[PDB]
Amino acid sequence: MPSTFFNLTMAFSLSLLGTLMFRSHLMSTLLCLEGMVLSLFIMTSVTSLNSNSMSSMPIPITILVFAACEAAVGLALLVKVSNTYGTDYVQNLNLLQ
Amino acid sequence: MNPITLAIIYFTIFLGPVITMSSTNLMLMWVGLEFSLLAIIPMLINKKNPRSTEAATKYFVTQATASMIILLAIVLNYKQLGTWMFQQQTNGLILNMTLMALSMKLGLAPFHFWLPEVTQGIPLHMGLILLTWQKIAPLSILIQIYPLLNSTIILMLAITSIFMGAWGGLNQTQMRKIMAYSSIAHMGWMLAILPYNPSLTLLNLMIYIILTAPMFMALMLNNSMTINSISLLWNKTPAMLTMISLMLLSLGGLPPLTGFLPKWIIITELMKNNCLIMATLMAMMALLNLFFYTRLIYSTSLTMFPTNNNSKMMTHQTKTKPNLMFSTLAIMSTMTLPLAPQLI
Amino acid sequence: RYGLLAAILGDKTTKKLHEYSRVITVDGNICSGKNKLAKEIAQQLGMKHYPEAGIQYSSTTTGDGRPLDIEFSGSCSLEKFYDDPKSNDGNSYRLQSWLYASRLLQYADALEHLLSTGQGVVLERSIYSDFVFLEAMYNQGYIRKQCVDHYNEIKRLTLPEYLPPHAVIYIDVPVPEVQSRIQKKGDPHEMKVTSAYLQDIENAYKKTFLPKMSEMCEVLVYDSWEAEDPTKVVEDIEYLKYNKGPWLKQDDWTFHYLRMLVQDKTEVLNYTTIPVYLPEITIGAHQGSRIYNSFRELPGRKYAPGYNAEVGDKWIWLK
Amino acid sequence: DGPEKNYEKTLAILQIESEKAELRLKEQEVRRLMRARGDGPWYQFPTPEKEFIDHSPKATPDN
Amino acid sequence: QWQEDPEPEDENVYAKNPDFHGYDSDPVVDVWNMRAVFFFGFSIVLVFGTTFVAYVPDYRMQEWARREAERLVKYREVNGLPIMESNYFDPSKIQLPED
Amino acid sequence: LDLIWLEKTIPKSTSTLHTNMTTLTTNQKGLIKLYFMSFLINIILIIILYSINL
Amino acid sequence: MLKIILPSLMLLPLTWLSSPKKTWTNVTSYSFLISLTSLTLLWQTDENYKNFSNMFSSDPLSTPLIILTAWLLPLMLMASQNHLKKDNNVLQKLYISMLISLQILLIMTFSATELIMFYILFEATLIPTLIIITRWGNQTERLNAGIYFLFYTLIGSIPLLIALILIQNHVGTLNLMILSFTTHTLDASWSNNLLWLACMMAFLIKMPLYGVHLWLPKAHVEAPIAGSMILAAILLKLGSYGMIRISIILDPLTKYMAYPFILLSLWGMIMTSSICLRQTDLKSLIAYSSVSHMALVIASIMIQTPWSFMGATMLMIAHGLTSSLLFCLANSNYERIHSRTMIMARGLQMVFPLMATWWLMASLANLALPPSINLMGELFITMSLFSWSNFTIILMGINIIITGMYSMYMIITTQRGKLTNHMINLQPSHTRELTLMALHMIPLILLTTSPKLITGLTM
Amino acid sequence: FYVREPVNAKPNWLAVGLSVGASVFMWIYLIQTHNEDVLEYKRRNGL
Amino acid sequence: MMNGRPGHEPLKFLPDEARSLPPPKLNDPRLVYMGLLGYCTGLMDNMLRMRPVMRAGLHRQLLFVTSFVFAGYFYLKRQNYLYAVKDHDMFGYIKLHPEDFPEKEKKTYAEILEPFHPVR
Amino acid sequence: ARQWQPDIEWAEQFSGAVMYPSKETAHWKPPPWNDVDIL
Amino acid sequence: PFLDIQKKLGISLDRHFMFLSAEQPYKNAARCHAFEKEWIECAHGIGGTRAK
Ligand SMILES: CCCCCCCCCCCCCCCCCC(=O)OC[C@H](COP(=O)(O)OCCN)OC(=O)CCCCCCCCCCCCCCCCC
Ligand SMILES: Nc1ncnc2c1ncn2[C@@H]1O[C@H](COP(=O)(O)OP(=O)(O)O)[C@@H](O)[C@H]1O
Repeated sequence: MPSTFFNLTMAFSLSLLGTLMFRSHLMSTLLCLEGMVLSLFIMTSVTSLNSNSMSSMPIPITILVFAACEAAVGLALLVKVSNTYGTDYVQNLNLLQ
Repeated sequence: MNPITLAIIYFTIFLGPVITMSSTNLMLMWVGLEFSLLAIIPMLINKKNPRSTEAATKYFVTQATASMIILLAIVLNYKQLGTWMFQQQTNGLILNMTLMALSMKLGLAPFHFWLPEVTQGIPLHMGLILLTWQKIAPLSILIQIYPLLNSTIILMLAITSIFMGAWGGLNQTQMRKIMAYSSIAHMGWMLAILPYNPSLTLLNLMIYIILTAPMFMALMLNNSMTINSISLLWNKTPAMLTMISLMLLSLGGLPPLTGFLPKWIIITELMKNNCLIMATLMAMMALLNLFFYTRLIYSTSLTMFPTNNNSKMMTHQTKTKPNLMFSTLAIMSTMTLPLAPQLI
Repeated sequence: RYGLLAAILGDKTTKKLHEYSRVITVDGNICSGKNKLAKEIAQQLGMKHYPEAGIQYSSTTTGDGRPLDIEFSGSCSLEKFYDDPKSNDGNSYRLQSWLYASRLLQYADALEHLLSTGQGVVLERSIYSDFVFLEAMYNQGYIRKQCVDHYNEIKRLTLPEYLPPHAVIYIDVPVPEVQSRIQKKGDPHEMKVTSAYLQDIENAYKKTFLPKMSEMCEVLVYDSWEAEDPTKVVEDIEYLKYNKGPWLKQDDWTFHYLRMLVQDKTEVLNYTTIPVYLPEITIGAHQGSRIYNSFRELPGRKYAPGYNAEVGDKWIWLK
Repeated sequence: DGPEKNYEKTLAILQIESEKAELRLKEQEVRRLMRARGDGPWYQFPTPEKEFIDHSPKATPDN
Repeated sequence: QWQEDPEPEDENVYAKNPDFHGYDSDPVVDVWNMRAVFFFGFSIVLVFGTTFVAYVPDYRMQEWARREAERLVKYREVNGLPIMESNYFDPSKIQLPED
Repeated sequence: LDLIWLEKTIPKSTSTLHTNMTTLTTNQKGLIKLYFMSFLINIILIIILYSINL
Repeated sequence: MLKIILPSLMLLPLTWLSSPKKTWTNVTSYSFLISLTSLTLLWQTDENYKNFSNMFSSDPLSTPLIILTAWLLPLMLMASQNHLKKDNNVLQKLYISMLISLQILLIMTFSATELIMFYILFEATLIPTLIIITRWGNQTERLNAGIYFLFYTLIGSIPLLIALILIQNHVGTLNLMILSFTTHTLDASWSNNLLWLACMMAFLIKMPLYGVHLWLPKAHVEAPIAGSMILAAILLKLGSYGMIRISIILDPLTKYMAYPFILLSLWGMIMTSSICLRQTDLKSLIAYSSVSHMALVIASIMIQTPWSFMGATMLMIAHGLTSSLLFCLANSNYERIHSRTMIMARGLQMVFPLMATWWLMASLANLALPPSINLMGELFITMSLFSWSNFTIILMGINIIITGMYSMYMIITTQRGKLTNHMINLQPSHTRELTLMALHMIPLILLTTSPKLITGLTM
Repeated sequence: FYVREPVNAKPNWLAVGLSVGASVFMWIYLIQTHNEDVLEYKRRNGL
Repeated sequence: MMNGRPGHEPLKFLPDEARSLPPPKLNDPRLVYMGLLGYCTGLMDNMLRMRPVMRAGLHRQLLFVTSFVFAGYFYLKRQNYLYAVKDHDMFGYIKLHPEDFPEKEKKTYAEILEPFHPVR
Repeated sequence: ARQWQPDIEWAEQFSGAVMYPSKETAHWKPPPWNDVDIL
Repeated sequence: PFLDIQKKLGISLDRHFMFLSAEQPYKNAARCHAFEKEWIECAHGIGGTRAK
């Protein structure tokens, strides 16, 4: 974990760099967004497991349950967008200028 | 909306901030933030106009990544202290993350780009909720953790917001976006005093809520998203011209009205704490905010813009009244100043 | 009041609908004998008949109902429309814009009666059949191109929200014929109507109005002889299937919101007052302020309905 | 009523204002001290509650 | 061009109401808006006010000081004391810095 | 000195300084990628602000 | 001092509740009496200041003004009964109330013990004034003028807000009484050299200094007559009253931190006086006359010698009354002429015999004719300025020669020469116009009989 | 009068009685609270 | 700030300790202000809804003037307590930590020599 | 002579999606009043 | 926290499990339970500024 918690953390930052620099398809962000939730879920589960802190295992899952719906909302917005613009491409999302 | 759905959503949009405030286990504070994100998105696309889908998809991505960053801070803390909550010992970077993240959900400073755009594509009503019952949640999390956050960053985000809000507002002519910009600014003052006297943040918020809620129900009484639209207020409903005038000058800091107190006591508290550098620059550009407020004053009240013949038709018909809240929140806001000592 | 509360507890439009809860708008030329037909159609099927919406369809609907002074009603003359076409002041466009606002009020009042009572409504000409006058006016020197754009913008902003006419009974007495009818009638001005105007109006009905509403709503065109016999047409209206038409998706929880709109006249025409400053439409601050101080000072108007004592309202001190 | 009333009234106004002034300054010094000292009722930031520490006999023997 | 009124003319209020006093168009309001303005304006402010202001007694003590001087100058001269000694706060009271 | 020099210097200049500053800060594409990247820059600078003042 | 104030507040209920036809007389008649109650404050039988209560006080410097502030509300409401008599009966009752609030606020500001009470009330007076100027302003440019009047005062105001909160922390109370009897001696640092500028600058702005006075010419030009009277008579003097009470602290720095302003004002006095010499708009010329005669005041509230101060107090009250008189008669010409141009309307004495006598006396008050408080004032500021440096007489000597020239030019090209051939025939003078004037000058004659009352705190 | 009979033609008599009656309950509780309060204050402290 | 104080009532409005403080006089200028603040709210409402301004809703006018005032007594009652706690807290500390707040001594103006800057 | 109330032209400036129009910003056009677009 | 509706209502839905020394299921003591106790019974009554 000393260096196994640095890989996961950098994974979250590499996923951070991803969600923040868009490119074309919006799905790739959402998908990326999810890459973080996995990294957070893995790190939370890892430390809870090596702290033998069983009282906290509820959290690793609450994180996933909330993250799943969060993503559900995200995809419905995505479907709504390629119903209004025929694509998920972000450039289209420039009307509010 | 099937009234049942309306209830579930509205309950969530309301259980969302309330769980955040009540809980101490940060995790439970995070899901309170998460529920607010999920509940607001359905209402945002109610018209389902092409502009709306854009609004929600931006609001959601901005909100979601910030939510993930807030969770990372809680996850990191869990390994630097077994506790699920920030403590004196917390690594400084851990707290700064929470500031940036929470300053994105609240939309302060260099993350102020999403708010003006989502405020532009959502209805006036959902505009209010997106501006004022969604700021309570994140601010609660910050106010709780104030003893630990950095005085430097907050100040920079504070000053930046004040400037960005002011400068942005000067050019805007769409009302929804003028308000979005004002909110960025006021939000700035609020976060300036958080490290020093959180109790004043809660005043600079309430007053902002007691000022903005009447102002928006005014914009929608005639549902005018344009200044030109609010300028013909004199024909559509003449009485609100008087209070719209005072509330907007109250939103800016002019001295007789209630709006001065938040700026005055924040400046008094910052000078008490010696930031006479920071406080001075903030107050000065705060004066820029009044310029765009008064430019609107000019169009809506002090000068009468030309109207359309078809307006005579709308006069004939009885005007659906403004709720009582307008009055009670217009007066308590435009003139409570004589009662400042007890407010603070 | 009507609101979610009422809707939540019953007060559902769907429960109040029936074979004859429909909207039938009969449209024709300058004189198609359409009033007569509309009246009868409405009676035969037991539906409310809404008179054509004139420059004053709003004062009658609001307050005393007594004809307002011309300047209070937007200073529009159909009379001056005819005697002075392409007028410097543009009374013709102001007449058309007020007419669109009047039918917007009439259509909305009609929808409110339909969803509340459940009774159907015959509205003669409608917002849907107003464009033919403007198309003919632009085809003529009556209105300039931008004037057209301003009407189209108001139409695009307000008309889509309201549900379409269920069916659109139509009469088609030709322009030569109508010109004859008008001349036989005594109206000194109506008779100065350019034949071309009549034709252009007719065309915009056939080239645009009937095909365009035909796919979204049932269309029943009848010639002069057919209309004289409403019964004939009533039959057709009854055999109508109202199969197509956006009306099919109007669930109760959807009607509620539409009702709450028509229930609010101030919104129905909210976009009718959009701040687009074309010169004819502008009242002007000094003239507009005076007309307002004067319209607002009329008895029973200086205060909301129920609160002005002049007309005999009482209990104001407890209302 | 006289010169006596204003002279005595002005001295009373000065005593209230002098006493208010001394207290306002002492507040600022007390508030500087308790923030850094943390030895006074104000600025007593929270730490977990021992009311949840589980002092029960645990399974392992070193708890 | 847009719709608006033509500039209104300003009436010669002196054509009707040839006794116009400048306050209001209808004559009785005018008369009663000068009969009360000359009165409350001149008759009981410039007159009663100046009367009261004139009778304020010994304003800022300058009527008292021309006597107190006279008895001090009476007392100082007869007893041989300097009329205006050159230090006011006595030197004895003043503990000067000893450096 | 009245009119132009004392109106171009104090009253008008301050008018222009701002006007120009709003023009640059408010001329935004409206595209999300651009905006977001700016969030990236911010995270970077704040990361540093903490780092260097460790 | 709640009779000069509470009865004032009650005026507002009277302007609203009263009949549309009788609204004007109830308000004007009652505030004339409100002025009579104000005269009671003048009864000072000993040198000690009358501290009415904790928040409200009146000392020699404020008392001469509170009475003027109460006095002009009657007059303001009498000068605006003509224009504003074409309104809808609810625009009037707003204008009357706006005028009423100005003196309620101004009476309190001049009668305030706590310096920040001054600030809150000080900067509030802008709200009523901006409405009077922008809402009823005749010209297309009042939106602009309003902006200039709000920003110049506001940008100056926030520095004072920071400074006064700053001294409260440094000393511990902003109570003018204590601050005076307590040791607040600045230490000539670079920072203090800024504090001093922070406190004085907001006051120096509304007291037009040569550098920042462009707001006043623009504001009075399009402002309605009542707003122009208020700005010249009471509003500008708010800046002077502030400089007198604020320099009790910041005692050491002004000895050397004043040179910049003093020179700005005395050279400013000459140039502002001179441009009056060729300005076509009469209201424009009176406004620059106001800048120059107020530039003398900032040069006496900075030299800080006993005589300066009461020279200042004499001139401020006197010039206040004179300026209004000039702005009031300018309006009477403007309403009949319908143009502000000085060149038109030549020869009026031929057609308006008396208004011309009022014009002549107003001009003689404008220039320093000797049996007038106006001259006593300048004679005193002149003396001290000479004491500061004998050379000052040269600059305060070019101003006197120029002041004589523009004051008489206003009389020579407006009230003499051949009559204008046929402008819209000029209807005779109303009795209101003439009284509004008489009400300005009869007090100027009475005050000149006993100058002691308006001599200031120093003497 | 009005073509569309004003909805406010005759007072909502419930809205009077809960508006009037509510306010009179407020006072009787408020004035009660004060005198009751004064007492406790007086006795809580010596007097 | 004042939160975290010993004995803090976690969600209470005004702890009974506030019973010791004097009750706000019903005519306290502030409560009277709240009253006027209220009447105005009422009048304003009538205006925005286009009703005779003063002669209408005479029942509402009462609800307003009587709601605001009711609120006041019970709010001021608290804010008064909060301020009173502040002294209890402040004064106490000055003593418990006496050395930090010593009573310095002030010399008579005779001893003190303040530099005299001539005005000339 | 009556106070100058704003004419149409004074009103015009306040239209447009940005008050102080930039070089490229001016190219933009005001948002649709209905909040719904034609694309 | 910001609004303590939990202490007031007496409920403890969010406090029972905030630290490693809280009740672990089946009383399986966590790791570092020997210390967190010692570090929170110490900082109890002493505010943070002096728990640091
Ligand atoms: C108060 C603060 C400022 C307020 C300004 C606005 C106030 C308006 C409302 C109140 C107006 C009246 C009250 C204020 C002025 C009071 C003046 C006054 O009381 O005069 C006193 C005078 C008696 O003189 P006395 O006071 O005894 O002088 C002291 C001698 N040791 O009593 C009299 O004898 C009156 C005599 C009247 C006739 C005088 C005739 C001589 C006039 C000489 C004019 C010389 C040329 C003037 C030139 C002016 C410019 C052209
Ligand atoms: N939008 C419009 N523009 C111009 N004229 C109109 C418009 N709408 C209706 N009219 C006029 O109203 C008159 C009455 O309409 P209609 O009912 O067809 O005649 P009648 O009542 O004689 O049957 C017609 O002569 C027609 O020209």
